[PDB]
Amino acid sequence: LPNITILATGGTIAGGGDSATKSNYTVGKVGVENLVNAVPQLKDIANVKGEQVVNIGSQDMNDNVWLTLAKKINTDCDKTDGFVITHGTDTMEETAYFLDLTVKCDKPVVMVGAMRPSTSMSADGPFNLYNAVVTAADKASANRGVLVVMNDTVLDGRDVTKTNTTDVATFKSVNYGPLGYIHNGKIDYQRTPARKHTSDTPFDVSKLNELPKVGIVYNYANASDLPAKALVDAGYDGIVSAGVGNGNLYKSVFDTLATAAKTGTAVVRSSRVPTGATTQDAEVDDAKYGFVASGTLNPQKARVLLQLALTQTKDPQQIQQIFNQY
Amino acid sequence: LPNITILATGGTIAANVKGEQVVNIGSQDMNDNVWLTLAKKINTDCDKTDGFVITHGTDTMEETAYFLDLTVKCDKPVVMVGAMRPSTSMSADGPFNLYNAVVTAADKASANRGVLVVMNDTVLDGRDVTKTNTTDVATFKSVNYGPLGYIHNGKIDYQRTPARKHTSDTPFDVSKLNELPKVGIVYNYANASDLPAKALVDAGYDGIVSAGVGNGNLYKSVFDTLATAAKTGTAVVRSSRVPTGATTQDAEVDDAKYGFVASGTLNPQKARVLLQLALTQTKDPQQIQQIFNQY
Amino acid sequence: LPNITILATGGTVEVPQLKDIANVKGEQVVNIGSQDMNDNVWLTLAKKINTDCDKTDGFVITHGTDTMEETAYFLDLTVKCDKPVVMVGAMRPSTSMSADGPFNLYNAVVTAADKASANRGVLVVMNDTVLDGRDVTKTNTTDVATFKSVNYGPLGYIHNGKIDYQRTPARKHTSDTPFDVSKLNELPKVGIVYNYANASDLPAKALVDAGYDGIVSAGVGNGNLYKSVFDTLATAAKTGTAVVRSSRVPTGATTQDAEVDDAKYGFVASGTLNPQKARVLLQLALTQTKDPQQIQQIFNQY
Amino acid sequence: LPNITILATGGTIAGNYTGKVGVENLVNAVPQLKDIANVKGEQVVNIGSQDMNDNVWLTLAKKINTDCDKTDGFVITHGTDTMEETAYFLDLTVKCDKPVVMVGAMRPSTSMSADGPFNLYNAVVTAADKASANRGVLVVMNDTVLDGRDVTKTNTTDVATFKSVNYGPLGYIHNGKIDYQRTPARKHTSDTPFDVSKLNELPKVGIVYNYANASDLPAKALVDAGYDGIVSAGVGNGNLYKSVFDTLATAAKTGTAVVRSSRVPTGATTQDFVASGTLNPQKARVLLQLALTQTKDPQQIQQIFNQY
Ligand SMILES: N[C@@H](CC(=O)O)C(=O)O
Ligand SMILES: N[C@@H](CC(=O)O)C(=O)O
Ligand SMILES: N[C@@H](CC(=O)O)C(=O)O
Ligand SMILES: N[C@@H](CC(=O)O)C(=O)O
Repeated sequence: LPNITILATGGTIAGGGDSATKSNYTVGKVGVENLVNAVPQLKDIANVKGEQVVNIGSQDMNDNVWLTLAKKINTDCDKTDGFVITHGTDTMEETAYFLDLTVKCDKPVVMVGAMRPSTSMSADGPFNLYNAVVTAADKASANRGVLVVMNDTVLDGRDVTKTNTTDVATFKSVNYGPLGYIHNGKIDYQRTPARKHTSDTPFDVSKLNELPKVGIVYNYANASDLPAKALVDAGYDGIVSAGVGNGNLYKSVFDTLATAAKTGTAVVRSSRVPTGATTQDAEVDDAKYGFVASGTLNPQKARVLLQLALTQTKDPQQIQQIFNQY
Repeated sequence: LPNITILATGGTIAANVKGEQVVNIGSQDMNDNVWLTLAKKINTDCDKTDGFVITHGTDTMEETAYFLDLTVKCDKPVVMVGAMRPSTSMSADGPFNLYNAVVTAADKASANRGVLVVMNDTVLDGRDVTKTNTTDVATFKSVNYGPLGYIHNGKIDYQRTPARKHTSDTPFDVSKLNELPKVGIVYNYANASDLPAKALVDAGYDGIVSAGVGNGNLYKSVFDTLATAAKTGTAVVRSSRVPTGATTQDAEVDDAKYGFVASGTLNPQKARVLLQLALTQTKDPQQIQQIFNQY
Repeated sequence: LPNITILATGGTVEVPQLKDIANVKGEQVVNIGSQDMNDNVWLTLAKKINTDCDKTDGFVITHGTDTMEETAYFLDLTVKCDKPVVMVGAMRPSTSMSADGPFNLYNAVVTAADKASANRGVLVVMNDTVLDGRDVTKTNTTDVATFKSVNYGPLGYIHNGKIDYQRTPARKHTSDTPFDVSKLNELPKVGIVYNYANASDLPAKALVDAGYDGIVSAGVGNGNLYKSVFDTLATAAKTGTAVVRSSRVPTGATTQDAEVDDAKYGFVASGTLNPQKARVLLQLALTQTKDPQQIQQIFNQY
Repeated sequence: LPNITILATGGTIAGNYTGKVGVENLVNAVPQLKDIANVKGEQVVNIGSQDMNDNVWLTLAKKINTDCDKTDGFVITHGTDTMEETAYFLDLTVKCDKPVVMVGAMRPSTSMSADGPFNLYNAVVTAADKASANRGVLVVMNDTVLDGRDVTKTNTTDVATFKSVNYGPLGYIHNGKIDYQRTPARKHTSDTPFDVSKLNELPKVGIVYNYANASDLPAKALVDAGYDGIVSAGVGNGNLYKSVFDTLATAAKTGTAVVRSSRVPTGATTQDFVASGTLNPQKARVLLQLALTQTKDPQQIQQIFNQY
């Protein structure tokens, strides 16, 4: 059997309530050891060994935890045969994509969480973790980048997103679909991501204790320019617009961001719309203003890529060029 | 034949049918004054026609549709439509959508269902319909409860109607209003700044909607700031950037301690519409929370 | 607490938390896997619910998942009880890791005990969602979230034991239907034939040779038929056999006024009813009429 | 400009309404095609794809394999009803790795907002994109490139009906440009063991449906015809009504190859009789038919269903 290291960070998989019944619960309490215990079967498939990195609800996830995860994995890659990262569901699409862009290990790295608390009746965490270890222990999972395993499905870290607020089936790769499905502990992979991931990115976070400041602004009718101005007034390195439709902006937000782009702030057009690309060649002429189109990357994921891109280059043409490749 | 009025407002998209251009703006520039003008326009001319089709941009159609769904006091069908392909394109989708929207607006069965959106052969309710894809002609979906009806060969097979209140069942009248209360929206994500929330609070907004993570959750910075703002009188509604499902009560956030309002299935931009309207009546979060339980 | 009866039939009789929301009574009606469901269990279930309706406040039926969407629609059309009737099952074994059965059964009782669930027809409760008996269908082969109402959506979502209902089925059900199974020991014989390239007409013709009352076609696209199958079903309709055009395609209506001249042959267009669901309405249709027009009206109204 | 050959079989793209417009009428109605490809057009048949059959399939395989060297890519206009079957058949039998794109239309050409013209335009864009080669046989519909194996018709009327419901599309078309981000892993085209080049027949494979109370007469009818194979459209995870299973067990015992598939639109029929995997019944038929051209062993047929 392979050695699988479980790096715990918290989440509802690590949450507990007051009842098998009430929905009231608190995230990120139970330790990694109690999680492993709940799934004795793992020892049929892998020698697991858990490490508690943090124990938070991932609505409080941040750069420090990310850099800690990437470095730990990069450092211990030849000490283990693969990784499972227990994580909360809310920002798991952010961390999966961050690790997808920064981990230089091509051993399987697999994230997992739970939408029902461990104390819940019919809790989903035990079986999810079991299938995460299955995925991590499977040689065929290697070299497909960072993975998210939820609801019997292997999803790539770039395109996986949280689709529903409460459904156990919430995670879906809404643009290009999953990579493979898990049935009775076996995966039939029929796909792999074509965009560059893990060991093929230029991003090196070994010597990095902080990432460039990137904020997100939302677009809607009558939208105030005050959030955009605040991120400018503070001098963020980059700003991601959660636009309307195909990455469009409300007029006052556009004005603030068009000025900021001239004065060096990286500006990325993404979209609040849950699927489909923010393309070039539509209603916004990006080259004219020095904006970047985020492609299929939703706003929280475009932020991850823009942050990493700002450690390599200011140049809008180069940043766009990164968004066309990662 | 019935009389149907087409009120044009903009968009890629550009019975006895009568046509009128009220405004012409890309819907990404939609704003309070157009909404006020548009609701006033429809309430004034309701008696003069049998139904309205409103041609509109797709980017914020789900926002206008819900605003009208809450402010129109006319029970006659009001049917919004747009188009994802330019009208000069091969296989332009606008012509058939407008046709189907007039059919919907003329059908006696469409009445009393509130403001509707007709796209890609489907009749969708103003409350649940949202834009799910940035470019697909099939983008508009009612992602939580599904469509009201399907249209084939000019006939409608209606099998659903909204239980939440709309149109003439709402108390919201904007007839003598020239402004709406200021409501902004802030995004949550890992390591998020509270600067957006701080700026709107410092500007003394009437309300802030939180595009939360998962089941309406907030980054600790943003959540400290909004809890502080909620106690200082700023209305705060927890919504979710997650495209489907409700922000509920009784999950991780104890709303009653903080004075927060759970948005339910209303996404952030739709939650903003209802908050705005609720702030013309009450400002107590507990009275606002029932508002969000009925509309 | 409401009095709630649990009728077991099998699936994947005597979950402690059930006692906090209803006084639960059980009896084992039958004991089959639902891939083997049949007319006799449907008649039994319907007569059972109609006789005991006044002895209880509502019903929960445990059922296998494979044909739950068929029994739900049949009960939807034959149960004359307006009180809540809720079907539930599980996609993972009860001994499974993260078994879904316990929380599904809990939420079903929550639904059967909610007075707001009455007058909405027969209901399917799976994966925190309340689904109408007509539109609900199994969409994935293994997913716990398999059951969806794929044309018109759910009636409500269940959270923290509370149901926020926002919809109710417009089509007729329960006490608004003419179908009465109380007098019948058997149902008209209706079979289903599949369409695909180079499709054989042997399966349809075998049904005609056995003298079936009706035949449902799972057609291609908008109810279309391979040439030999349509020759075969044209011949059946000529001899008086009812023919309903449905579709193998998983969502959308089989419409009239399309590629097939239904009134010429006497065919019926199934609307959004998928093949196995159209068989239900046609069997019940045939207890009331054999006229193709009357049957089209029924597929339009229920 | 690339040389693109269009092979017309009919369908609503060429067809309440009645395949009757010619290939050259479809090509001539999209003059924009002249600015992306030199279009060459041939009429294989002109039928509704509800009437698609083995003969047309054998002819299309043979035409593409024979003329592969003479053009740069192929677009096959086709009815939408069985386009998902023809595409998988070609996916498994054409030995040409140049782009092969199938396309149809859900609205008649005279309909307003008719989807045909832009679909065809996008089909030719895709067939001219050299990046489309080595991806297998493709279906291009509603701005989306879909692998021939997973694509299926999901709605009876929707212009957006075609979807790769288990693993998703290969690419999206925006302003005449494809961003490919996936390719199929299961083997296809020149990587398959099947040669139909000298066949005028295919083995006989039928499909029987499962439901409550289900009659065994359709399966028996196919056992009585001596079919080479039967695909079961089972309930849930490939399960069978009792009486149908009894007859298929009889068929299997006497040499008929039996594949379990599912009437359920998404997800695999698992092992744990041949298990169909994510292949729906009409796709299972295609592969089973081809498998019976080289073996009758159930066990060797399963290996085939695990590779293609
Ligand atoms: N706090 C949320 C989100 C998270 O932990 O990521 C949960 O319970 O899952
Ligand atoms: N983006 C423009 C045009 C369109 O998408 O319809 C608008 O919303 O008005
Ligand atoms: N075995 C599955 C399917 C069935 O029994 O029909 C269940 O019990 O739910
Ligand atoms: N009956 C037609 C339907 C279509 O083309 O849309 C066909 O498949 O040929």
